Amino acid sequence: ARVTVQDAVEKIGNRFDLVLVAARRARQMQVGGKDPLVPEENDKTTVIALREIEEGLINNQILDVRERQEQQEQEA
Amino acid sequence: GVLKIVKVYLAVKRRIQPGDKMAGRHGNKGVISKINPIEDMPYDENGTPV
Amino acid sequence: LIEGKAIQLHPLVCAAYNADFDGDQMAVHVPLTLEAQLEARALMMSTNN
Amino acid sequence: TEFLKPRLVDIEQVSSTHAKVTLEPLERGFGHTLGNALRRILLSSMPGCAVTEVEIDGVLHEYSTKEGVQEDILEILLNLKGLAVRVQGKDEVILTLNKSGIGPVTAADITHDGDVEIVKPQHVICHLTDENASISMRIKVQRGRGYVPASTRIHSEEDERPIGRLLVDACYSPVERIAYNVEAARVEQRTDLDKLVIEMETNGTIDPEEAIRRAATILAEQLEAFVDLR
Amino acid sequence: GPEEITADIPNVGEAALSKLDESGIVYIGAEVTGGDILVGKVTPKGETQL
RNA sequence: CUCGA
Ligand SMILES: [Mg+2]
Repeated sequence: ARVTVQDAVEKIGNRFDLVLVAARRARQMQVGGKDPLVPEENDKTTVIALREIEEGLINNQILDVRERQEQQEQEA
Repeated sequence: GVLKIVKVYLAVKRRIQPGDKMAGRHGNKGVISKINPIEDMPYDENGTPV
Repeated sequence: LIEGKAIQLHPLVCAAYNADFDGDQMAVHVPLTLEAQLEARALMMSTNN
Repeated sequence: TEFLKPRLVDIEQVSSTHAKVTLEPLERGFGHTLGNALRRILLSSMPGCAVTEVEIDGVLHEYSTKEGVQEDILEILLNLKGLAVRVQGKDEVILTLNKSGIGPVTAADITHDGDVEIVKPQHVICHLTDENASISMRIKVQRGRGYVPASTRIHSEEDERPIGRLLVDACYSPVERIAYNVEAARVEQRTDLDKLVIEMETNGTIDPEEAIRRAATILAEQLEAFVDLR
Repeated sequence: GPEEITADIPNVGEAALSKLDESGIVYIGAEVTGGDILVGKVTPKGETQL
């Protein structure tokens, strides 16, 4: 997902949701400190998010569940 | 309101680079794109490069 | 990154720009944030247009 | 069907510069492969000598003039780039020029040592017009390869050089232009063999028996990374 | 107070004052680059809070 | 105002 973003946009559904989802995910690795799932292979934090999206590992429902469970874990 | 004025005259020498506008006399403009080596230019059967 | 003082452009995008190489000039704008950097890869990259 | 190998067979001197070297014999394909892989190296990288720094006394920069000479000092720097010297023993020499009196200043008036030899003594450097006027300079000659401009040398130095030591652009390569021709070789039974007539043209600071040996030493060194290491 | 052209310059070492002469103006024929100081001129500053 | 696309 470096040259073109045709693989990623056919999973989320439209470009304007893909941009917001990848911008939300790409900030959890910038300052939040959460670790990436795909191997990095020397890339910035934008293309790692755009590659996590295109392999079905990051969505909007997954990004909501994965932080609500950790907010409940912060409650405990 | 001025005490003294100094004036300094530099002398810049400039070669050609990729970007310098060159043009003929018949209205064919141009931007220089690449400065090849001498041996890459097309040469005729007497040895002179172009 | 090339040495020199001239923005080197791809020869196929000149139909979109209407740019003839006879002394044209082009402006270079950088996106700063992390949202704008993702709006230049998925919305405005030249392989999408 | 084993092979046949070429050899440096004939060398003749048309003039002090123009030469014509033939190679014989070759097979069909290699007559046009070596003839193009010996032009692309003899034009690019051949070691020669050239003038680098000129220091004329009394003059600060290159954009002024001196009394009693016809040209500007910048025209003298443009004249001193086309000087064909040949340094044998050392790797860097300094030559002196002294002249006084009405007349031109040829390149033969340089008080040379035993090793350097100005090969074209009829070159023209200056023009003196007054009797009282004189000129005196010291000229540095180095050994190099390719083309090294003045901005690279002033950027890649760090000691403070004194005001007055002008810098000249240095073009080091001796070969001016070179062509080659492939004719049918004269072999009695292997009829389709070729010969290769490399037609060289330079200035007098190179030897055509040595230039092809350097240009084939380089080619047999660069192919040494292909023959064993994969 | 008036301004002055001095060879003394604050917060600048010897590496830029090599081409400035006794009086503070650059020598004729000195090869300069981008950023080097040609005329050393200092100006008085009214005192500020810190 | 003059010049460049
Ligand atoms: Mg145009």
